[PDB]
Amino acid sequence: KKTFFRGLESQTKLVNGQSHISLSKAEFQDALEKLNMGITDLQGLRLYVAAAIIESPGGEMEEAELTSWYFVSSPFSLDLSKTKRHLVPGAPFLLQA
Amino acid sequence: VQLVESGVQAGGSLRLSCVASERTYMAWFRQAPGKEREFVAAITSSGMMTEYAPSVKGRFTISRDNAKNTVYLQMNSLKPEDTAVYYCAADLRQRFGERVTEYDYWGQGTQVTVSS
Amino acid sequence: QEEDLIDEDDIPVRS
Amino acid sequence: VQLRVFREFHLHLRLPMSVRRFEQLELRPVLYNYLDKNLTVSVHVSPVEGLCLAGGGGLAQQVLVPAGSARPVAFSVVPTAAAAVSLKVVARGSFEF
Amino acid sequence: LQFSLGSKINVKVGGNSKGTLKVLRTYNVLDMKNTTCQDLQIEVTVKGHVEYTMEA
Amino acid sequence: RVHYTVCIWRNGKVGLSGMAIADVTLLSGFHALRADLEKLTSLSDRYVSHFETEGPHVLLYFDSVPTSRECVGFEAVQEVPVGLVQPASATLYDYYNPERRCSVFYGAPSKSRLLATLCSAEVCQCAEGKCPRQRRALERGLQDEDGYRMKFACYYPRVEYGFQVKVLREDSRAAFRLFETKITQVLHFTKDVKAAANQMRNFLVRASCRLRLEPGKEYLIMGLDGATYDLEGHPQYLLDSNSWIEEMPSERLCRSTRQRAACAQLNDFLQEYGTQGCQV
Amino acid sequence: KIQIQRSGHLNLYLLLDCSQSVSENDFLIFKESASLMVDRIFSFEINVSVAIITFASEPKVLMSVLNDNSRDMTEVISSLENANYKDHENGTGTNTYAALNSVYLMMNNQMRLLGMETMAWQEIRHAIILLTDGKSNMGGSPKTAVDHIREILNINQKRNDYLDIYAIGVGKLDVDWRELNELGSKKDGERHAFILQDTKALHQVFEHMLDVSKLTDTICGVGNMSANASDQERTPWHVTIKPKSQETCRGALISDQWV
Ligand SMILES: *[C@@H]1O[C@H](CO)[C@@H](O)[C@H](O)[C@H]1NC(C)=O
Ligand SMILES: *[C@@H]1O[C@H](CO)[C@@H](O)[C@H](O)[C@H]1NC(C)=O
Ligand SMILES: *[C@@H]1O[C@H](CO)[C@@H](O)[C@H](O)[C@H]1NC(C)=O
Ligand SMILES: *[C@@H]1O[C@H](CO)[C@@H](O)[C@H](O)[C@H]1NC(C)=O
Ligand SMILES: *[C@@H]1O[C@H](CO)[C@@H](O)[C@H](O)[C@H]1NC(C)=O
Ligand SMILES: *[C@@H]1O[C@H](CO)[C@@H](O)[C@H](O)[C@H]1NC(C)=O
Ligand SMILES: [Mg+2]
Repeated sequence: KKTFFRGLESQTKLVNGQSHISLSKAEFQDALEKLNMGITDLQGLRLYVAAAIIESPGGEMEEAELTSWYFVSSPFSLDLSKTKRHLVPGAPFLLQA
Repeated sequence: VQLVESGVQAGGSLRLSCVASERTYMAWFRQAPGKEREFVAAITSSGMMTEYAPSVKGRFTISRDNAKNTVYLQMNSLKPEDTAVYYCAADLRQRFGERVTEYDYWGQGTQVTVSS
Repeated sequence: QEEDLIDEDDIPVRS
Repeated sequence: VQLRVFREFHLHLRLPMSVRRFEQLELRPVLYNYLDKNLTVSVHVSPVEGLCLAGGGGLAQQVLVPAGSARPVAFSVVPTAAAAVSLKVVARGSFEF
Repeated sequence: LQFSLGSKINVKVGGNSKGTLKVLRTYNVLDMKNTTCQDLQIEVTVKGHVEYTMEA
Repeated sequence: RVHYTVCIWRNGKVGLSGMAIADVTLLSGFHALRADLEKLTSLSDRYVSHFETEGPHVLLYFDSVPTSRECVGFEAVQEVPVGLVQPASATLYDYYNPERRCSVFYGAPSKSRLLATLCSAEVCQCAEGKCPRQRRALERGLQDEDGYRMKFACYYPRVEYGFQVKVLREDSRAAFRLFETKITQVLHFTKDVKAAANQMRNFLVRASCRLRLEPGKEYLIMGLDGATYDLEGHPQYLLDSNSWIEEMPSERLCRSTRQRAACAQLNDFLQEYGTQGCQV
Repeated sequence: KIQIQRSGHLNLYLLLDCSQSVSENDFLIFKESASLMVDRIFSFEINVSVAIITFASEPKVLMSVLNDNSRDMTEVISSLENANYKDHENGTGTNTYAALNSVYLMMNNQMRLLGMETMAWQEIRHAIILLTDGKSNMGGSPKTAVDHIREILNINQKRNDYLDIYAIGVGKLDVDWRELNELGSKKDGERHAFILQDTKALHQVFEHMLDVSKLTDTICGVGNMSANASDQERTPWHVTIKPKSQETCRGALISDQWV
């Protein structure tokens, strides 16, 4: 399900096909408190970004999506599949990750 | 955004000036006693194009100054039935040719009389 | 204003 | 392997996939110019049976394109054929290049 | 499977199993769609003088 | 040198409410003044939250969409003369939903927002060109006794229908002047099975077209067939280029020496073509 | 395109413009082209019925497919050479509508003779070829007759292959290109209107006018008569034999399994 913001909409002019957009922490906190969700409730929520670039003077436009952007409490992922179960006594146990 | 205006035998020439704080497209309106107010002419912000009332075609001309932020309106060949209070007013949306009265912050105007 | 004649004997069309 | 084909100077068209007969059409041939000198060329649609050209014939339009820019020319041609009609546009260039 | 039958059709089903058969017919109808915008409406008027080349 | 005024309103109470983006496109060879748009943007009571301009194409981003008539205008300058006359385009997209757009057309200040078409029926046709031949060969010096009328009719540039028609009245519908009139004699036809004398035929010409046709006079009409038909069944015919129009002279206007043996030749042509028709 | 196949029966209806605008030598060129045209089809040995009609102001049915001689090569060519340029002396105009209407009356009589629901009318695919300058000037617009012949054969997307119409101008003729387009309406991407100078260009274009891939009865000696085609298509019997000696010799196919 999609739940959009209000007042966060940024319009910018492209320069050499590149444009940088950033949001301050203060405005993000204002958006969360206006929506009344709470910062602590971003355990698995995905930040949604939509692009509506229009090429002038052509007039045509297309969209883009950024669904794959999670809110996580750790910067790293751990894999524990390769390490073997069923330890053997008397031999050096090996851990793989 | 305030308007200040300042400044007679029939058939002569005359010069009324309206000065404004903001560079805008203020036009001119007239109101004779006992009747509703009507326009005479208008000009855009740049000042390179104008419009005139059908009764004053080819007789009155608007000019604007880039520096002093005012308008130059010349009234050569005055008409005896042209006596009224002349107003200077505008808006802030560049809605040129907005003939019906929805200009804001109308000026307080100057009475001018024409004697035959 | 500006105006000028233009030369076109043939131009490879794209289809 | 990427075999990038490019023409330094070209025109691009995007005909809408569906155009109802008898209904007004807006046709927008856009000029792309990556050259280094300002070009003053002509655009005209060839007179074709089954279509009402806005000018109703081979009537030329003049437009100057500055270097590294684009310049579109609007066209209003309402279709009058039965099933499909071929359309070709010509962007003829000046003596300078 | 496609077929070209423009009239009344016959069915001669045979088999112990039971199932659902549905038929789709596609054709054009008299259009009724409005040509005027319904939700948002934009109108633009241009005033002044425009210079044009030798025409008319 | 040309002033513009885009205007916007929203019906509302649909759920789509919000900001809108404008896609107004000027004519060919125009470009708006950056200073004017900047002045509109800089005001505290701002209506143009953001703008951008590259030649003809100008974008307008509106933060609030008024329900009633409340809009903004600006000015544009020309640098290249336009090579044709045609309406331009303008579109509005919902900011949160580009699909639900609204395309609108606008034309030159002295022109219409749609092209001149006569279709009004199952078949559709259009009427761009130069209407009035206004040819009177007898009163000028270009007439000849060679007999090129048959060449014009049946060889090049070829003509379909043949009628001599007496005008009743002059009428005007849309941008088209209608000539309600009565047929005098049928000369030739290709598809009009209902052709006969004392019938109703309608001839149409653009209002911009400066043709003069005085009602009450008998004119000769030759041209290409139409495809529009009248409201009462009779096919209607259109005046354009390649259309042959003439006013026949009278006896006092045929005895004279500057058209002697030429008016008679024209009458002989009319009779021959009405009887024999085209050849080869 | 004309489907050259064993299934079904073919009708070719060749319409000859005898208007005074077309000179006598141009009509002779038309007859020469017609001679090669009818020779090419009958070389495939398929069920084809050929009818020829000449028209200047009225249609003259020099041969009818209803007659059984329409399937005979000799009768058709004899009737082709029986045509005279002076047969239309009284009427020298251009009346294409009359010719198309004669074709329609022909078709109506044929379906009356054979039957509406009979397969003898179903299997048949009809092709009509116009050799004319196209400068029609009376009789009415031929496009209405073109539409008229469509419903009598029920022409739509599903029966597209059953009708083929072509308008080609051959010879030293002042050809009106616009007129040939309406009569020779384009189907898919295949052209139906052509302007050519001589019988040889028409020979090549008519080689591209045939779809001989449909039939497989594979009689010998059917090469390809187009320089456009590949060499193997020109000599389909040509085969390649390499023994152990590593040398290459050649051969000719004479049956499905004999070299
Ligand atoms: C193109 O036009 C611009 C307009 O300012 C001018 O500065 C520039 O030099 C022009 N370039 C050429 C190559 O003519
Ligand atoms: C479907 O057709 C086959 C053809 O061999 C026939 O034998 C069979 O009865 C039909 N199937 C059923 C389930 O009746
Ligand atoms: C087009 O929409 C407008 C506004 O809703 C309405 O007034 C007009 O009648 C509509 N046209 C048609 C044909 O429904
Ligand atoms: C043509 O049809 C007939 C039946 O009338 C048949 O005998 C013959 O084999 C068919 N094919 C030809 C002549 O190629
Ligand atoms: C065969 O190829 C030549 C050379 O490209 C070309 O002119 C011709 O149109 C092609 N087709 C025919 C039918 O000759
Ligand atoms: C011959 O070449 C033509 C080229 O148009 C093609 O249509 C036809 O199928 C070919 N036939 C054979 C037998 O190769
Ligand atoms: Mg002829």
